[PDB]
Amino acid sequence: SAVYNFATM
Amino acid sequence: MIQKTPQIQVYSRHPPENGKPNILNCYVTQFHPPHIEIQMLKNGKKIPKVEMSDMSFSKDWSFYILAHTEFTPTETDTYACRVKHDSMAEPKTVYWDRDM
Amino acid sequence: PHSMRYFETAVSRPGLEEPRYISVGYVDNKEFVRFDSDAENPRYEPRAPWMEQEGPEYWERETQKAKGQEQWFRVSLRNLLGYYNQSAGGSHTLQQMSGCDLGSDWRLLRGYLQFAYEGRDYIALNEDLKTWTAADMAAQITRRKWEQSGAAEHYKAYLEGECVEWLHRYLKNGNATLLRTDSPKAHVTHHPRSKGEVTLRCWALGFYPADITLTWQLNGEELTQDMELVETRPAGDGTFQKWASVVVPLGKEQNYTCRVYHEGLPEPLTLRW
Repeated sequence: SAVYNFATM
Repeated sequence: MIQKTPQIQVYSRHPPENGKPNILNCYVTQFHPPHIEIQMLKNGKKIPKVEMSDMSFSKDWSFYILAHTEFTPTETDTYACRVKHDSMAEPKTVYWDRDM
Repeated sequence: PHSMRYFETAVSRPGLEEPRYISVGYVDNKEFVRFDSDAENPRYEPRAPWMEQEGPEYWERETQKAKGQEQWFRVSLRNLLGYYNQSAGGSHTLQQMSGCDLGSDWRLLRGYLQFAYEGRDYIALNEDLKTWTAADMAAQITRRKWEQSGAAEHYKAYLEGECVEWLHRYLKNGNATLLRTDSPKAHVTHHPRSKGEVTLRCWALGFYPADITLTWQLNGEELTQDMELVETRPAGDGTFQKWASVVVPLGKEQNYTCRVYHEGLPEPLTLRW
């Protein structure tokens, strides 16, 4: 299952 | 400041057989940025329809890719791989050597 | 010692084109999924036969996640141009490695979440899945930002949960395929590469997985004092090739032995010219 990033950089 | 010098390896999939068909591979590796231009020459003459594999990168972040096309060895019919990368001041051209 | 990894990449070039986003998934170093924004119909795709066991809803759910990562990357890419006061004129690359390691006991051993900018380490979730390590001044900005929003707990949740749960699933449907092998078919060539000297080349072809070990040895200790060994390489058909040679005095060629180590091979291979 692919990760879903949080706060952008 | 965004790169690393590409490594090239030209070779046929199946052991080279004069006249007999065969696939020429150009394995480019150790490069970054992932912008690269690869050509396969047949007597200095660019070879059309040259397949590009899907790109991928190692845990050291550099990318690798497999350029490839169908060919056929023949005593004097010379082949090669030509690469241009924003990491080298000039394109690198490596020639196939059936014994490698 | 299983593992799951998602290698994502975003690259921007000058032009009206949005950056190219690429995501490759790995189960035990074997590619099983992949998404490329440059495709006619951007959608995660099966790259291992055991993944076709998954239904349409799985592929949609993943494609949507890709869609969002693509925006997260193109946005992040712009913030970094800012942080680094870079000129919008060249190209730039943003990379991420994510996933988790498992012991054969199905037990989680470690989580991974790190990023690279222009090919250099940028920011990384430490092994405690709580603190960050920032490479440079720019990264300090992202570190501060992810600390205040509590980013780590989020990725931490993926690493100890989703990553572990889904990796068990794949291993379960794919152990069949995963455990497979293709024995290397070795042989040795003779090349007059000198006078009073010759070059023997040992070959290992059509093997799989890529792991393999070749050795030379004029009966006794091994040879590394003149042995050449190219990097293992793909045949293009799913298997790989590799070779190693050594200079030998003409007439003794037949006296050198080559050993090939691969696990698809019931035992080590021994070969002579």
